[PDB]
Order: sequence, then C-alpha cells, then structure tokens
Amino acid sequence: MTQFEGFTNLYQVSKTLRFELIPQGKTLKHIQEQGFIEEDKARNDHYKELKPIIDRIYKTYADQCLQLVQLDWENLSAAIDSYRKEKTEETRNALIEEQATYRNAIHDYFIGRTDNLTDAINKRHAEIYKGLFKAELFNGKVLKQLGTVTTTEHENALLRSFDKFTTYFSGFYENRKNVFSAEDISTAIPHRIVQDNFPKFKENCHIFTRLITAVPSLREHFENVKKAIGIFVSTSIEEVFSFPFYNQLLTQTQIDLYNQLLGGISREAGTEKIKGLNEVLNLAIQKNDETAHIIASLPHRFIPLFKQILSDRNTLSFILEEFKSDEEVIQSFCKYKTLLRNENVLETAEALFNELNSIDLTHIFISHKKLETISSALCDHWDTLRNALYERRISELKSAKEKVQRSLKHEDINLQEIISAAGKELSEAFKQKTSEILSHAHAALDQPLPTTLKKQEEKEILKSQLDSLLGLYHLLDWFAVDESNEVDPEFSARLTGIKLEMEPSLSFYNKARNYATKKPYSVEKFKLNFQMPTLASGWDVNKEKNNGAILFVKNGLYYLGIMPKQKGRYKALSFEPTEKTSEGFDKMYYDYFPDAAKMIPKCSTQLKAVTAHFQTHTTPILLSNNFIEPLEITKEIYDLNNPEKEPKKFQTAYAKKTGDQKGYREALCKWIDFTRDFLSKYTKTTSIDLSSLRPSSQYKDLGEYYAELNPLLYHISFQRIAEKEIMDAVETGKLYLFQIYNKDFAKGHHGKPNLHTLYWTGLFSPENLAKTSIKLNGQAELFYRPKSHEIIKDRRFTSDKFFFHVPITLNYQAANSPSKFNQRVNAYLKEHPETPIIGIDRGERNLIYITVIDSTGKILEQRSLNTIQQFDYQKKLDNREKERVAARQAWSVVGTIKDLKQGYLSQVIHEIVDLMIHYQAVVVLENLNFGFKSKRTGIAEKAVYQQFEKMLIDKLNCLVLKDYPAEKVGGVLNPYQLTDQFTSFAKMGTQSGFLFYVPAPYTSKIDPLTGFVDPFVWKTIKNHESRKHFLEGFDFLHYDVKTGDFILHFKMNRNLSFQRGLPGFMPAWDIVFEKNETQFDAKGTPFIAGKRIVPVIENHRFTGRYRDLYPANELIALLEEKGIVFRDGSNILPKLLENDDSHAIDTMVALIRSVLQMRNSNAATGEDYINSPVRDLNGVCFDSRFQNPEWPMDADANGAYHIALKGQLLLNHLKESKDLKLQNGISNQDWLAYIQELRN
RNA sequence: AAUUUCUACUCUUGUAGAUGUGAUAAGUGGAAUGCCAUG
DNA sequence: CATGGCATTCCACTTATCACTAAAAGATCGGAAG
DNA sequence: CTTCCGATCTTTTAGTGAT
Repeated sequence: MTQFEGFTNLYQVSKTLRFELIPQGKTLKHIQEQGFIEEDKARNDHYKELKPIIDRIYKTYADQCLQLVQLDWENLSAAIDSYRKEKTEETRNALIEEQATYRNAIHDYFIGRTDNLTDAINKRHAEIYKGLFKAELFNGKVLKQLGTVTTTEHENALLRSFDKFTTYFSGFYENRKNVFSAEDISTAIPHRIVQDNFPKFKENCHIFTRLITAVPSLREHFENVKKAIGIFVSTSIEEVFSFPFYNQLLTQTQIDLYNQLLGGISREAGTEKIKGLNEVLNLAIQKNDETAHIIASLPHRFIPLFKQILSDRNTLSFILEEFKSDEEVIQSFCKYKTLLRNENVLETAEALFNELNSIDLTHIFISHKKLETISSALCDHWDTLRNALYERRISELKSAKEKVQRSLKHEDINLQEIISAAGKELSEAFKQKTSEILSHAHAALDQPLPTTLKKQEEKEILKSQLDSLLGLYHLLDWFAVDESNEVDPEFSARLTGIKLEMEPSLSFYNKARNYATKKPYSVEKFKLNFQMPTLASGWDVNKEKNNGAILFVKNGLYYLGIMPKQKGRYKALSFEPTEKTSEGFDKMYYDYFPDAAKMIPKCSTQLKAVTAHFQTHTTPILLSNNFIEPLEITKEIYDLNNPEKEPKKFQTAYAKKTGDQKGYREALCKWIDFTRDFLSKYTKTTSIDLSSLRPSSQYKDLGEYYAELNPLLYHISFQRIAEKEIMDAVETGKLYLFQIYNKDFAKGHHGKPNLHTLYWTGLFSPENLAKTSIKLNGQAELFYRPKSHEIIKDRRFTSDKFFFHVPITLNYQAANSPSKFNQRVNAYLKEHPETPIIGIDRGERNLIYITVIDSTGKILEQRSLNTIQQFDYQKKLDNREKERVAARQAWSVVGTIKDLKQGYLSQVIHEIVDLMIHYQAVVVLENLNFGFKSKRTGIAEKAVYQQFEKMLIDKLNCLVLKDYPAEKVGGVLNPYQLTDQFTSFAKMGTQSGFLFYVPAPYTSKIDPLTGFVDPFVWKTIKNHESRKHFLEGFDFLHYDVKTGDFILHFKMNRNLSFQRGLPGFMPAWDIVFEKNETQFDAKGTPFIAGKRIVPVIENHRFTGRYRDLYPANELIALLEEKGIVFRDGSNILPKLLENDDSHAIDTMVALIRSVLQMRNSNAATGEDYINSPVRDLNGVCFDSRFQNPEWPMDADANGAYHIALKGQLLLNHLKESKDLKLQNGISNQDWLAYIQELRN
C-alpha cells in the first residue's frame, strides 16, 4: 500500500543560492588598501583576452589531427538506414554500438592509439595529448611539439601574467576536455562528426543521387555551377557526393568550402550573386514546368553542415567593412555629405527628371524587373502596370498570350508606351513622387549631423537621412541604362554618372545599420580571487588556510570570514573554541570526505610508491603515513582496481559482459572488506562511525554501497569563539568579514521569507545538523559588480556590491540519480485508479488554459490564465512584443522579454502546484516537436510553448511548500519529487514521473460531444473534376421543413482519396447545416447558431481578412438563385450536381469546407468558439457559446480537455499494463477510435 | 515603488510568488540590406 | 506587395555538457651539511 | 667556499549504475 507522500528522498538535486555580502567593520578599508579588486579585474580582462590564444593551440591540433583521418563509413550508414526503416530497440542498440565504435575510432587519433598510423606518429600524438590539460600549455613544453602556432611576444608576456595561477584555468580545462572526448557528449568533436554532420551528409548524398536518377539535365547544371564557383576542382560533382569523400569535411576549411558550394558565393552590394545548389534547385522549382512539378514531389533542398566546435568560419563571400566608433561613422557621413553637395547631385538630378517631360520617351527604357516596384509605388496594387502592358500587347496583336508574356517578363520597355498605357495618372504620379524623393534628399542633405550616438533620437535621425538617400538610389535604379536596347546618349551618360555618385551610399547604409544595432555596453560583475588560486573551492578544516573561506553564525545572522595571505604566505590564523555561554560567533566546522569511488583508490591504490612497488615485486606493501595503523595492500587488491582493461572485476559491467556473477560477488566482497579496513585505518575517517553499514555480502551492487556510504562521511559541527578574538582579527587585517544578506534578514520583515532563504535556514537548522538532508557544497565563488517614506528606484544599482554564489545539495541521503522512477510512479498510479488529471494547453490567443478531469472525464474546474491576481499578462506580453518589433525596425534597443515571461510563469507555476497538491492529480502536456515550437516562436515570441516545460520539470524536481512545517513531507528537509531527474530534452522520454507527454494533433478541431473530426484534407481537390468527385461520395442531402436545417449524410467507404486516411469508428456521419437563428446562453446574451468565420480568398491566390458566414442562408440563397426547390424535403444533390456550372460547384465546396471548420476564431471581435457540424445522437448540435459548464467554453479549453482525455487513455492502458510501462506514443487512429468509443 | 535576481502589488523603511550559479560550445529564430526568380 | 532560395551584419534566445574538491604530486626555496 | 634537504605553495587527480 503506497501513498502520494512516499515520493520524497528519491534522488539528489543541486541548487545554487545568491546573496549580497555586506562588509563588516573596517574590512571595506582593509580591502581597498590592498587593491585586490583591481587585481581581479585585470586578471579577468587578461583571461578574457588570453582565452582565444589558447584556442589557437586547440584549433591547431584539431586541424592537424583530423587531416590524418581515413575511415570507411559504410557500416555507420548501414546502421543508420536499418534503424531508419523500422524503429525497434535492438536496431537502436546496434546504431548506438556503431556510433560508439566510430567515435572511439576517431578519438584514437587524438589519444594516439589508432592502428592506421605509425608507432612514432602515435607516440608523438600521445605526448601532445597529455599536455593540453595541464600547465605545459603555458610553459611551452607542449607548444614546441606543434611549432606552427607561432605566438609572438605580447601573448608570451601576458602568459607570464598567470604564473603560479594555473588552477584558474581548471574549469577551462574541464571545458576543453569535453571537446576531445568520446562519450557521446554533444559539445565533443567526434560526436559532432559521427551524429551531427554525417547523417546530414548521407541525406545530401541520397537526395543528390535521387535527383540524378529522376532527371539527368541538372548534372550539367551542377558541374557548371561548381566550376563557376571553383571549389573541389580536382574531383567530380558525382564524387563529391560520395561516402569516401567524407574522409574530408572534418576540418572547418573543407566544411566552409562545402557550405559555400551549396549556398553560393556572394559579392559586394549591387553585384550579381553567384548561385548555389539550393538556389538553382529553387530556380528550377520556380519555372513551374512539368519537370518543376517532378522535383516539387521529391525533397528539393540539401542541408548545410554544422560548424566544427573550436574553429571559426571563413567565407569566400564579401565581408563588409565595419565602423568602429560613432565619431568615425559621423565624420565619414559628414565628409560624404560634403562631397555629395560639392559635386551637386540634386541639381543635375532635378535637371535630369524635368527633361523627361520634354524628351523622346521612346529612347528611355525601364528595367523589366523593377516595373513591379513602380506599379506598387504608383498604384494601390502591384499588378496594375504589368496588367496594362499585358492588355495593350494583346490589343496590338494561345501562343499570342505566351508571346505577350515572354516579351513582358524579360525585355526592357520604353517609357513612352507605358505613359500611353496608364494614361496621365502615372505621369503626374511619377513627377510627384520624384519631387517628394528629391525634397526628402534635399532636406536630409541640408539638415546637419548630431555630435554623437548616445541616444536613440540621434540614431533615428541618422537612419532617416540614410534611407532617404537609399530611396533616392532606388529611384535611380528604375531605369535600364544598358546598350542592348536603344537609349539617348547624353541621357545615359548623365544617368550613369549620377548613379555612380549615388553608388557608395548603400554600403554606407549597411555599415551604419551594422554599427547602430550593436548591443549597448553594460557593466558586468567578475570573479574575485584575493590572490588565492583556490579561493572557496572547499570548506574543509584542513584546507581552510588554503581555500580561505569560513562561515560564522551570530544569533541568527550569518557571517562569512575570509582570511588573506599575510605577506604572500599562508599564515595559519587559529581560534580557540570557548564555552557556549561566552558571547561570540559560531564557526562551522566542515569535516567532509569526497566520493569514495573518487577518493579511496587515490589515497590507497593509485599512489606512485604503490605502483612502483608492485611492478617490481609481488610482495604486499604496508602504508603508514597518514594512517594511525599501518595499512597493507595485497597484489590482487591492487589488481582489481588496476586490471589493464576497462571492466574492473568489481564493476558490474564485467559481470554483464562475462556473466561470472560468483566471481563478481567475490571480488566485490573483498573490495568492500578492503575499503572498510581503509575507512577504519585512515586518519581523517577513523573517527567516523560505520556501524550503520550492512555486511559486505549483503550489498547488491557497488554503486548502492557508495550511495549508502557517502552520507556518513559528511559532518558539520559548531564551535563558539570569543567575540573579542574575531573583532581583533578583523581590526588587525588578518580576516575579512562579510555578512550573508538578502531582503529576508532585514529587521522590518514580517511576512513569509523567500524559498532560498528557507533553504538556507533549513540547512543550518539543528535537525539537519543531526541528520544531513540538505548538504552545503564547495566551489563557492565571489563576485564584485561595480556601480551601474523615502523610496528610491533601482536602489540596488546605486552602489558597488559584493555577490556570493554558493551551491547546495538537497535530498542528500538519497542517491545521486533515481532508479526506476517511472515504474514507481506507475505503481502508485495503478494503486490509485481514481487519480484526477490536469491538462495544460498553450496557445497564442490565450496563453494557458487548464482543465481538470476525473477518472470518468467530467470537468471539475476549467480556467484561463491570461490573468493571475487581476493582472492580464497576455496584453502586457503582446504590448512588449510589438514594442520590440517597432524598436528593432527603428534601430532602437531591443531589450529583453525573458523577465516578464518569467514573472508570468512564476504565478502560473504556483497555480499548477497548488492545484497539484490540492487534488493529487497528474499533469499532461502535448509532445511538441522542436521545429513546430521554433516556428511558432518565430511567428510570435509572445507565446510560451518553450521555457514552461523546463520550469515545470525544475519545480517538480524538488518542491517545497513554504507554509508546510520543515519536518513534514513537502517541507524544506523533505521536498517532494514528482518528475524524473531532468538530464536533457533529447533523452527525456514520453513520461517524466507524474507529468506526461501526448501527441499534439486532433485535440482542438474535434467534437467534444461526439468525437467527430473533419477527415477531408482539402489539398486533394483543386479542379472541378476533383471537386465533383468529392461531391459524388456523399450519400444524400435534404431539407428538414420542421426545423429549417439541412441534413447531409456521408460514409467513409467513399471519397477515400480526399480523406486523410484515418477511418473513424462511426461508418456514417450526419452533417447538419443549422438554421442561422439566434439563441441565448446561460448568461442571456444572443448568439447566432451555425455561424462560421472564413478568410477572404476571392482573388483566388491571396488571403484577405475574416468574414462571417451563415451556411443555411447562403445555401438557400444559392439554391433559390438556381431555382432548385427544397421545401419538398427531397434530395438536393442530384438536382445540384446535374448543373455543370463550375461556380456552383466551387461555392458548394466552399460551403462544405466552411461548415466543417469547427474552429471559429477572430481576434478583432475577441470571439473564439467551437460549433459541431454533426448533431449529437441526443438531438443536439453542440455549440460552445451556450456556456454550459459541463462542456468546454473555448477552443483552447477543448484542446486542454482532449489532451486530458489522451492522458486518461494512457492511464487506462497503464492499468491493464502488466509490465507497468506505457505505449510508445499514441497513433491518431487509436486516439480517435477510443474517443469515438467513449462518445458512442 | 523598495528586491541575490525577476515579476505583480504598495498596509508595513515593505507584501505575495518564483529563482542552478559559473565556464564553455553549438544551434535556432527574427530584423534590415542586397542578388536571382514566381505570383 | 507578397512569396521562394541564398549571402552579410546585428540582436535575443534555447540546448547541452562540465565542476560543485581534499589530498597526493610536484615545484621551489631558504636553511642546513662536505 | 660548495652542495643537499624539509617546509610551503601550487597543481592535478582520483572515478560508480539493475536478474
């Protein structure tokens, strides 16, 4: 009999707290007189400058090592294909094994253990390999082996700035160690080569060979465009798309050559761009030929490869020069303005366009590709001028129209015919627009430049002048000045001269755009070090004179003490622990031993002396230093930890590989006895009680033993010291004292404290001291941020502050990772079949819409969360989004949206966890693909599909209710754990504890009452033949005279091609065209039944705005226009399908498509609702506007209700699941069949 | 209109909720500008 | 006045790893022997 | 004068997971 309260202390979590340190006493002066702050600032700047210099060495060895790589990729491609055809777990394991094999194979080059290279090269590469993670990067002991790096004197002098300070780069050492590593790490070199770039290359190879097989003419196109680009000249375009060529494309130069081949080299502004492979494929698409329709079906785009990790991009395309200061761009534009005003651009321009009223316009032509711009600038529609040209060429005449359009589409047109075409309105519009543009250019030229670019108004003034000049240049780019057609000579000469004078303005505009849109400089905190290489790395008493960090507790207040190096050496300041009754501070004593897997072999078996002893003679060795009794090590004890193979005989991987469970148990028992002896004899750990440990043979696995053992090694005690000693120490300067401070420690607070402050108080609560539930961690760091009733805005930004980030670890008694979390959750769920379900749906019209259903699916509560605590966050997000959109086009600062979304999601998360605790429910979200959420985030960054899942999973990883007592489940010492330990979204599966994932579609556009979904994908029908075929599948349609509504019948045995291929459980639906009368809801407002909201598509190619539709009214209007009688109640379809007019069938199909659009929304009126086209078997046509609380009110409420039903289906399958598992996703067929089973 | 920090209020020189930091790397999406095409 | 495919710059933004570390090893130097 | 040893401050290192 399990319980909901049993989901606590299942796995450890790690969190970091942040506090402001208040200086205590004279220590502010005593830190200013030493100048440590400026020293750490200069250290940080030197580190920032010197990080890319080391990266050159890493890039150099990466480029050198990969050029020697030679592998066959056939096996990896075969594994990828075999896993691609069917998704089963053993092919997944085979693919994982092949990926690991290839990853190790390439990593052997970096390690120096490959078989395809000589032994001397292997030794040289290994000798290099041992040096990039230690101090020889700075001393040059590994720098000489490459030689090609060629560091000059300034870097070498700046490398000596970090002397005796190599441990600063330790985090950087770990960061770089992830790169040259083979354990499927997403930042690593070989993971990228095997899993990121190679599947893309295989996809590109298969796409290219399918294109070649389908049609052969592009081979000449591809080879010719490759020769025009001039990349990979020594090899063929057939060979470049082959698996042996993937022995190249490891170094960044080859990848950049491939990418520039695929995209095409781009020259500077105003110059024709060399096309790429994807570009010529798109151009082949846009021809709209039958061969274009052939490759429209096929995948018609290659994929570029990803960048190499440590390298940098280089491109053959043009790179624009960059302005470096606002003064520089200001003086450059001022000198440009003086030059442009000295040559007198506007005088010759104005003199040039007034000739157009009085010159032979048969000799003035217009570029054919720019006439659309002229038409859009002169008319309300872009098509007008080309239509006028089309009908005049018709008027001076199937092949005739084709001749007209092919002369229209490519050949430049004389201006005289165009003025003859449009009439006069184009001529006065032309002269008026040219007058407006030169007036704008004149106003920009005369009005001067401001002194600087500090404020946004100066930026928009400069922007306004610049695009005035750009629009002028656009105006001169209208004319076709080329000599292929007739042109007046002096006209062409003056136009070319004024155009080349206007030419450098466009690149100037792009340069100013690049400089102006830079992020403004802000002050930023940096790590303090106090000249300690290992400041606050660990809290231990042995290291307290080295790490220098010591805490004190003073009558509920907390104080951090830092003692510095006195005269450049570690003067061991000491204190005498006095009686408790004496006044003073409470020093925390930190007796801790790290993870025994990481510690016992270090100080027992992997010692230098032991290794030297055992290679020579087999006799056992006694170890006495730092042991209170001499400790013996035997040959086989050393041999288990050092077996010359990866699987140790006490490791369960060896037991899995060989199956020798008996030998594994024996080796494990001997290892446990040995480490028990070590913990008995070691000086640090001889005082720690081990009586809670089980005997050796009772431990199932070594990791279980380690998870048991580690909590015993961590202990905290407190000692009282005289206040006089600490005050004298801080007054002397031998100790810097700071108070850990936040808002909650202020004397004026009365309310509930912050959750972080609750965590901090719970760690130092005496119950946590007695039994360690919340563990203080090491690796603390110090940050200094400079400067950036009576109440002051941004008071915390008014002075420099010292920050203090400290990590803590919770649920410490539990293991570092949970075991079978989802199986425990499913066991509890099977124990409690009546668990409620909460569905969370995300949308853009309304952000969060919740529905709570029971086991039988009845709604207990539904609610929109556009407003929490009477604050409509949706309007604020929408306002912020258009503010950002307007600012990003006005060259203003962009700002951030994350803080406002985080503030909304804080209240949202609190609401969901309150509902979770009050109902003991589960939470279901839709499984959103990364592509879909990224596309909708790009369409609308206001919406919150991402960052809500992360915050949810973070909150249920460890949950503490503030009102709860500290000892209760859900308290600070016993936090709830509802979700699995979050690793990453890639490995996060279909179920994370109490939170589930279901497939997205068929949750909104469906009937709640009946489960009906429209099956007709509408792209199957385009012409009247296919439309009439779609009508033939329907059974009959008649008019009901007693209710005024049409009744239409349909079966899935017809119109199967136009269906989306999902047969429902009902073989028949009764489509009803409700009479468009009005009804009153429960609130009493009138609403029109059967109404539809349809976009305007009258122009047949573009989408307009929204409009209301009344399908019964439109149907009777069309039928009475056709004269078809329907008051007899007869069948209407044969009376209608007999008529062969295409517009009647088009309108009928449009009405059918309109009436199945259950989703009816329009943001202009603020109305969104669902109507059911199919009447329920209880004689009800469902409409959400009736405001029945039994059913969803809105669209997103319906979607939330249906994902809750999907979760209900999953839990119902879980109840009959003997394996305590879940389905590998739910197909749409099973979901729709199940909901149709419930509804019918 | 105060906060380690963020959000929302302002009875309280404050309230409610949230808050895994640092380093590193990759990727995504907008906006502008061109170039080639299509409607 | 829109769409498709590229290219350059700028911005914000998300995702994915690592550490959460005491003690041995070693570099080094001031102080002690031949 | 000429040569080596013990204190002391950096630096690196050790590495576990289901019949």
